[PDB]
Amino acid sequence: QVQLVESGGGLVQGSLRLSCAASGHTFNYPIMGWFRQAPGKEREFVGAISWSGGSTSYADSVKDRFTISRDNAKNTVYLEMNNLKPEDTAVYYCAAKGRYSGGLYYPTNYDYWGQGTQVTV
Amino acid sequence: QVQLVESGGGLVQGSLRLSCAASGHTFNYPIMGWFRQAPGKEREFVGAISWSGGSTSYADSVKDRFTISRDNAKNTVYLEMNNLKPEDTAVYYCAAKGRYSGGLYYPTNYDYWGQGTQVTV
Amino acid sequence: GNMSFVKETVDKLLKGYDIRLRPDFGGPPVCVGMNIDIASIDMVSEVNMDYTLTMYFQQYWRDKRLAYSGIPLNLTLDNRVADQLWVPDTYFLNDKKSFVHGVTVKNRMIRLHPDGTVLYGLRITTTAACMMDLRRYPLDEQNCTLEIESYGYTTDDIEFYWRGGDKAVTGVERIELPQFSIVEHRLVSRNVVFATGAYPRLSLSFRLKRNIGYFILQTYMPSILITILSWVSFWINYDASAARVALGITTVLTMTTINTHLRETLPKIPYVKAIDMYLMGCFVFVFLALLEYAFVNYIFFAIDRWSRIVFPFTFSLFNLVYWLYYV
Amino acid sequence: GNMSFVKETVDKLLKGYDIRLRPDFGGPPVCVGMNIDIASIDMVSEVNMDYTLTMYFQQYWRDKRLAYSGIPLNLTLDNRVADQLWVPDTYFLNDKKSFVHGVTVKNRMIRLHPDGTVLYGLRITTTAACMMDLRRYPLDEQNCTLEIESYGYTTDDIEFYWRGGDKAVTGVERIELPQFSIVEHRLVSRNVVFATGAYPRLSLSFRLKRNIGYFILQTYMPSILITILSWVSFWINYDASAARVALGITTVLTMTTINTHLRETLPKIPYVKAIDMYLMGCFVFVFLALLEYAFVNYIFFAIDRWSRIVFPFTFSLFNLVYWLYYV
Amino acid sequence: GNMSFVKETVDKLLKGYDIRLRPDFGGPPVCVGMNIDIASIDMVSEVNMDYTLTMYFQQYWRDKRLAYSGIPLNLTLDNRVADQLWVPDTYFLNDKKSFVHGVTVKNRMIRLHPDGTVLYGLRITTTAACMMDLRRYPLDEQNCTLEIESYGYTTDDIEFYWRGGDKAVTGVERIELPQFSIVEHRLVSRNVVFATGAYPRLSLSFRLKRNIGYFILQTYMPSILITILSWVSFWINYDASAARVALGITTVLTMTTINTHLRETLPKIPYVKAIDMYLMGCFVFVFLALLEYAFVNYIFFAIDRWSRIVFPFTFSLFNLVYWLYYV
Amino acid sequence: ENFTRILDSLLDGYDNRLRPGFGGPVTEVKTDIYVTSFGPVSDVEMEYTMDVFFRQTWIDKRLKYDGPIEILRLNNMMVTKVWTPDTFFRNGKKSVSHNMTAPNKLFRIMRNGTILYTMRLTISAECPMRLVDFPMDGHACPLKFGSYAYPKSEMIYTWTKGPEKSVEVPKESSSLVQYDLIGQTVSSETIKSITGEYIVMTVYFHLRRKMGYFMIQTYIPCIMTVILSQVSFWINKESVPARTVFGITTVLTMTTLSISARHSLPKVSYATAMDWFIAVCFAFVFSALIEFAAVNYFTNIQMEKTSKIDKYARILFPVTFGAFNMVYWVVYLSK
Amino acid sequence: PNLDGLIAGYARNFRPGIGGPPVNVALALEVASIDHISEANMEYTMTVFLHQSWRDSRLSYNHTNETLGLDSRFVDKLWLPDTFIVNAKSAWFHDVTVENKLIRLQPDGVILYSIRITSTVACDMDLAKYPMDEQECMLDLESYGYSSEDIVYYWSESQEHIHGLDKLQLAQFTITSYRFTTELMNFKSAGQFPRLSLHFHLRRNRGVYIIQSYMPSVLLVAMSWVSFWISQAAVPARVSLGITTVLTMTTLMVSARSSLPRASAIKALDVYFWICYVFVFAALVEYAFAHFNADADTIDIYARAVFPAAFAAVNVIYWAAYA
Ligand SMILES: *[C@@H]1O[C@H](CO)[C@@H](O[C@@H]2O[C@H](CO)[C@@H](O[C@@H]3O[C@H](CO[C@H]4O[C@H](CO)[C@@H](O)[C@H](O)[C@@H]4O)[C@@H](O)[C@H](O[C@H]4O[C@H](CO)[C@@H](O)[C@H](O)[C@@H]4O)[C@@H]3O)[C@H](O)[C@H]2NC(C)=O)[C@H](O)[C@H]1NC(C)=O
Ligand SMILES: *[C@@H]1O[C@H](CO)[C@@H](O[C@@H]2O[C@H](CO)[C@@H](O[C@@H]3O[C@H](CO[C@H]4O[C@H](CO)[C@@H](O)[C@H](O)[C@@H]4O)[C@@H](O)[C@H](O[C@H]4O[C@H](CO)[C@@H](O)[C@H](O)[C@@H]4O)[C@@H]3O)[C@H](O)[C@H]2NC(C)=O)[C@H](O)[C@H]1NC(C)=O
Ligand SMILES: *[C@@H]1O[C@H](CO)[C@@H](O)[C@H](O)[C@H]1NC(C)=O
Ligand SMILES: *[C@@H]1O[C@H](CO)[C@@H](O)[C@H](O)[C@H]1NC(C)=O
Ligand SMILES: NCCc1c[nH]cn1
Ligand SMILES: NCCc1c[nH]cn1
Repeated sequence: QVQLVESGGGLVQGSLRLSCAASGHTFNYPIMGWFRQAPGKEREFVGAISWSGGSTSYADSVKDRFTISRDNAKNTVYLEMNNLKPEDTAVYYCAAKGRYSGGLYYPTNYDYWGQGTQVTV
Repeated sequence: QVQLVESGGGLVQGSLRLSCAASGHTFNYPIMGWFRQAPGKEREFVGAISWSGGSTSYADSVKDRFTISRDNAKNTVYLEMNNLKPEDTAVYYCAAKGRYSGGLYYPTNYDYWGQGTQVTV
Repeated sequence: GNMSFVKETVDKLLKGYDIRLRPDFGGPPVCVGMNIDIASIDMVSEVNMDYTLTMYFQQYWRDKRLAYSGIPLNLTLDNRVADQLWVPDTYFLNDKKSFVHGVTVKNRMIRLHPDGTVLYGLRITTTAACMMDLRRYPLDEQNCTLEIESYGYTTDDIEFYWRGGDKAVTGVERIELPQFSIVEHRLVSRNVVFATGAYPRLSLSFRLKRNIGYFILQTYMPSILITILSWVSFWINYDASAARVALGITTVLTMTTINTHLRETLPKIPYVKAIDMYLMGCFVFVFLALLEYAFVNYIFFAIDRWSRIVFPFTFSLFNLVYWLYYV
Repeated sequence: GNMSFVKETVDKLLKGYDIRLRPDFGGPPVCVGMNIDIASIDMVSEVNMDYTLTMYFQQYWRDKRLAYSGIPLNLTLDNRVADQLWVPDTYFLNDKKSFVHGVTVKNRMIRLHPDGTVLYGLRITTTAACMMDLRRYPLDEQNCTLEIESYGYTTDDIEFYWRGGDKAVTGVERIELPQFSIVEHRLVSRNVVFATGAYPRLSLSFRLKRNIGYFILQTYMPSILITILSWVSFWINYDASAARVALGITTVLTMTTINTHLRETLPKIPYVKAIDMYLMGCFVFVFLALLEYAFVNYIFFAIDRWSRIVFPFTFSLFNLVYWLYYV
Repeated sequence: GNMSFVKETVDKLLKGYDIRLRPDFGGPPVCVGMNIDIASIDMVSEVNMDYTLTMYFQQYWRDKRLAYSGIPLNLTLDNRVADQLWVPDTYFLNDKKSFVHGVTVKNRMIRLHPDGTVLYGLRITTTAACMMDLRRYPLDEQNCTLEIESYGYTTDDIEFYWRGGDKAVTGVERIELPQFSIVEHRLVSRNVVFATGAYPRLSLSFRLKRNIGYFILQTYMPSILITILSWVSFWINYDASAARVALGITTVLTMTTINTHLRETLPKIPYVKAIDMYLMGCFVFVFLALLEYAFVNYIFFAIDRWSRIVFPFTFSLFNLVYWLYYV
Repeated sequence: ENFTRILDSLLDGYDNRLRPGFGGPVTEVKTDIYVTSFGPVSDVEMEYTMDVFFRQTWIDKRLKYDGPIEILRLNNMMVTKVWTPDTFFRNGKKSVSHNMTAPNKLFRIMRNGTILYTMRLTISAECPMRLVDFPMDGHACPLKFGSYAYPKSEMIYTWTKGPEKSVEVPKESSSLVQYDLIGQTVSSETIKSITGEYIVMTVYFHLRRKMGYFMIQTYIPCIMTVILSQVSFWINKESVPARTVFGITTVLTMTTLSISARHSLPKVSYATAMDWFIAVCFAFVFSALIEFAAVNYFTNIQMEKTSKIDKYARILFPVTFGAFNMVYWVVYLSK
Repeated sequence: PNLDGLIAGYARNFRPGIGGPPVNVALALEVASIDHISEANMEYTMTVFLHQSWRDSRLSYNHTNETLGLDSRFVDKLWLPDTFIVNAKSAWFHDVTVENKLIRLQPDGVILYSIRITSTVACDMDLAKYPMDEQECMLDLESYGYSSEDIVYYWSESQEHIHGLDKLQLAQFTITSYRFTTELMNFKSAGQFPRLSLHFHLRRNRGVYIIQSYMPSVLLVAMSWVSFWISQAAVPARVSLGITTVLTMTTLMVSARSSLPRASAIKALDVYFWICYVFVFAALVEYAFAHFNADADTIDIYARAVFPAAFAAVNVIYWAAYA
């Protein structure tokens, strides 16, 4: 039982910092993923971070552009969207993955989906 | 060697509390079962409780109606028969099951049978 | 009854049978029903973060290649026939070490049914991983799962379900762990996606609640008794330097030995547990009791009376806050 | 004597023999007689709640497919023939780890009889579960069983009995456990019902009585000696603050080390044992002896004489009540 | 869909198939692609200088002998077919003990593709050697590798590559070691030359950073508290010989027990670690505190006040230098 | 079937139960060892572990083939079909042939019939040890292998290269913790049994123990405990309780150190070098308490009608203990 | 050639002369090593070269007069005696690099079968005189399924020479004597089974190991005697010295039996600790008696002589009993 609230999207022309605040049984769900769904297109993997250790992985599109990290005190994850592009225009969602729930990349493996900030540039 | 005395049956129209008081070598017989035998019909499983842990199981008929629990101080088990029905009209028996004596549901697996309170409604 | 007739029927079933091909190969997935009868949970290890389970694991499926007519019986066959049949490639994804019992024979069953239903049973002992959150230890509740999956067949080829739904797993009442009570068990079904495709998954989980009693006796009570012992100093004359300093040292050092011993029974976690917080509180009390004497000693060359009341009262406050937060 | 004749006879027996089918398949159940010769009980573990048994396990049954004529001998065959025969699917339901000894060959026997009786013997070492009630430990009596069952064949197909009734199990007198005496053994026969049907069961149980002697020496006597040591304080002058406080501390702390050490040798049970009750009583005595001095110390700035009599006498009462309740 | 058709096709593939000969025997090397999915790192042992890894190990290659036409599917076959196929002779050069999981079946997959590509997957647990540099322990960073090589085939016959390059290894984020964080992983490919020829090598390495938190609590903090305890002596009157000598002894001896205990948890290395340097510094402080009293004692039959300032200040300097050098 | 026919022809009329040249010339097997990792040495169990590439070479004319390719690199399944030497390790307590993802065996057939057969083995072997000079001691752990069933009249063992170069232990392969591999000596011998006379090939690994661990674990606490006891001499004789505690704790500490030293060390009848050091240090610590007892006993007589005993003890005790250290270290470090 | 002919028609499931007289099996042992002699587990590990010799007329060949040296591959083809170790907790074969077995077939039909096996053998040990005790361990060999009517065992003549027990070097024990015994009256449940047993007597070495065991106990007694020379005025000094000796002795007794968790029997080491405990406890009581009456110096003077003499006297009795 995890609740995710994300904020800090909006519209810009640029560096941005999406944030994702978790609460509840985060122990059972050690991984947080960032997805993004463009209008029409399928929901697409952006990156993921382990709560413990901060082991990080990125999709190629955003590799060496976006940076994820977290702070366990607040139970918060942030997608630091630097060097934005007009391809980066989607509803960015946050989601939690169970320990044994499969590959990072596949949104069907994730159980608890944030609301989803729309971001246009 | 276990002795079981049950009481608190009787006739009502309603909530009822059957009780089942055990004495003797209860360690070898960690499970207590409640059965009921309607006139003519076969002896029928109602529910069972582990002495240690209180892990409980119920037949479908009485699921979310009857509630079993125990207190190890008195060596007593109780069937709290709430929301009674005219189907619930039988000689309710208490019985003890050995550790390795098979499935909960089968009265032939049980060794030490209480007297059996008749209950009519 | 006619054994030559039964032998003929079974020989015909296995003639040209290809173990390499699943039932309905190339067609809709084979539905495999699974039910578990738990025999025991032998051990739960915090240091290794695992538990050991013994169960009777049974698989139900239909293989139309094995359908037989003219015999109104279910055929129980010698377990060695399993080597001539297709069976599912079921594995336990979070298992560490598992085996099928082998005495006096391999603890395995095969029962055939006239419609081609195959019943395949195994008696398995598994040590399975269980990551534990020890932040509230030993007032903690753990979730230990068993993850059941098809190794190589995707959901295009095989599907799992809990046969009987919520009654597919029996014997949870048999589990008798001294240190834990089983609060609840749950059955889940889902599909898990990997790079090689989507695979069927069944998950069995238990909620384990640690029994406090052992810890009260083993760690909590000695710490309380050492802390009370430390207070005896305040009723001794301030000239009794050897006596009062001895009390301070022995209680302080005893609390260190208790702390270090305890954490050698547990994994090398980097965070503070509930029990650590208690021992650290008790250490501070007994250390301050010795420092109180140093202060008395420091000026003599009323404070004791004030110590006689404030220290036990503060320890009561400390305990109240602690046990409310965690219980 | 004619080995070609015997070879021909045995070859004929095994020609077209189907290991998959039990004797009298489809007919009345095959009666399997079982007898056990106990070799040893190697170990009894409280921490793991199990014991290790070595036995010669023998199974008796009739297989009319193996009947032979014209040879008035019982044929002892090489143990490898067992792989070409049907054998019962016997297992030990409460076993944790078992194996058939394999040096210099598999410790297995097959003896055929002219009427088709098969004698099948195995030498097995088994570690088997035994849940122990440690409430009276170490003055406890335990019941450890071995549960013998058919894995896959129901009572429609196979039946078990103790061959020889109460003499089916030999060698109980050989068991030499230092910490236990075997009081009694019993043989039981019953049917056990599961979801898959009714199965034959044989149960062998032993009653084990713990020998107190080790515990008297290891735990009881040190605790008595520490408690007596605590009383020496009452014969020391009340001005000897360092000496009398030292006695109080050392005895109190020694009783804590004894307690905590002891429970590290045992499983993490949540209840109080008999030995725990004794150690808690001894702790209270030695703690009160130190508190007695604090009281003397408290007022000096008759009680000792009254302590010299009341403390040893109360300890005698404590011991009397304890050892009467538990012995 | 037609199982007789699929059976015919597969039978034809395996008819006259020689497992002894690699694909393209006598021709260019077979390219074998490898990808790893990490399941867990169960344990890291300083004493044994090894770690235990569980992974899904998959091998990709083309065997033109297994190419099939007229079926637009990938054939997932029962894992027992692997015994009838050639597979690479891959081994882990730095492994100590490894096994393929065997419940409920051998955790093995075979998937064939129409062009003759074979996908071969195994679930393996390996204990692998990892020589550790403990000079900075427990503020150390370790490099643990897994070396993957062909046992008998040279680079004339077989070649390895990471299938997917830097994405060939997944699941590094799943690794949850309490005592370590995974900083980085790297994938390397090279050829290794031996007397028997040049062999293909793939290397997977991880950088592990030890978490300090456990060590702060377990060793560093007790040593700090003992050192502070030693200073209490300087506030006691110099006539309190028993009290001040007791403080000196107990702190000195406690620091010895801490030292010797610690090094019994670690391998018998001949060099000094970071933690050894800290404990040796703390020992010197507490030993000098006792020697300070001997000096005071020596002349009495100002120094204490000067000790009250210089000792805590020097300990602060010692800690500053230490933690700057190593953090 | 260009190569399938060749392999079938070689295996046709081939009996793996008969050694090459059966009943005639002695079969010569060339063996070389590549040590991949020299594992830890267990002093308590007197055993050592090692992972090696055990290579064997012999000539089998029955497998001579005429083909375009010079060397046939075959799968390890071919090993069971052909004859291989039955080499076993005489001093091996427990050995494992690795089987991960494949049987770790190499099998190559040359056109001359020469066969190269290498297997990856983890060997645990007996290493008898004389711990008289422990911890300043060196041991030579042997490794003896030979034919179990074929005597010297049927099969002989020779090192493939020269005896010096046949066993190669790279410096990277050293997994030793408390030992250093000085070098290896290679030799062969013959032994006689009821079965027959067999060729035995022996490899001796010369290990020198590193005393850095034992210096700080045992010697330093023992030395400091002796120094700690001598502090009581400078304490005034009037502080009887203070000096008494000094003697008691040091004696108890030496008891703990003596037990801990023999904890990991195996139990032997003879006395190790470290045992003598502990025993002498125990005498010095005990004599310190005896010295205070003499001081207390003699001052009461003086009181009943600033101590000479302490003044001599403050000098004689450090000198005698210092003299013992010079004698103890020189004698053992010279060996 | 003729090797395949011998296997052709060979009956593996039947002993030579199934209906005739029992097969004589010569038995020889070569004890390579003895190790892991644990008193707590009451077991020892032994590695032996078991040699079995018997005659099988089915394998008699007359084409050549030379013995056939065969490897472990041919073992599975032939019938073998079902010899097993009666008192073996666990045992296994050495299969590196191959199975350590050999079959040597002679033209007359005599078969030599040798196997290298390592077995953990249970050995009941009497710890009454521990550590000054001698233990006798046995190695029982017997046919599992064939009674005296089928297989009869006997020690070979070569057994007296290649036993190899003299060459063994044990860390803590010494093999004082060994004996090979034949017992034809086992009479198991199936029938009469001849049993061959090897008895060897182990004597625990007396040296630094025994000295280390008794060293802390004696020193604690000596440390208690120091308080006698200490003045009675220093009450905390003598009391602290008295208590530490008693408490350390108590911990020693607990730690002494910790190494043997299940040894409930009385050991001579345990008896010595009790004697040491009495002396150290009496010394503290001696001062308490003197301190209580000083609210006498002669008590200390007697204690300085009685206690050293009494401890010497009881030691002589103790060591005389355990020799
Ligand atoms: C120990 O911790 C584990 C997690 O690590 C817990 O396991 C979770 O258990 C909960 C139930 O308690 C699971 O939630 C359920 O998941 C089912 C599967 O849904 C997936 O698959 C379907 C297709 O089959 C997809 O459509 C879906 O998107 C998912 O991908 C759902 O079917 C369930 O839905 C039902 O219940 C919900 C309310 O909970 C209703 O709203 C629905 O209408 C429906 O009735 C449910 O959502 C969860 O998936 C499990 N997690 C994992 C990782 O397995 C254990 O429960 C816990 N142990 C204890 C004792 O608490
Ligand atoms: C350790 O603890 C176990 C239990 O956990 C004890 O095992 C019990 O042993 C007693 C005997 O001491 C068993 O009682 C006997 O059960 C037999 C089986 O009866 C069942 O099966 C028959 C059909 O075969 C059914 O008709 C019947 O209803 C049962 O389902 C009975 O046949 C016995 O009856 C005989 O004795 C009684 C008196 O005891 C007479 O009145 C009868 O006429 C008849 O002569 C008997 O009742 C009990 O079943 C065992 N329990 C289990 C679970 O196996 C061990 O004994 C104990 N160990 C020690 C050393 O005490
Ligand atoms: C055959 O040729 C190979 C080529 O490498 C050589 O090593 C071997 O010694 C030769 N054999 C003989 C008998 O000359
Ligand atoms: C055959 O065995 C018996 C019984 O052990 C023995 O007495 C006899 O001497 C043996 N025969 C030979 C020839 O060794
Ligand atoms: N049962 C799916 C195993 C797996 C992991 N990664 C790829 N396949
Ligand atoms: N021998 C019966 C095993 C079993 C348990 N549950 C179902 N069958």
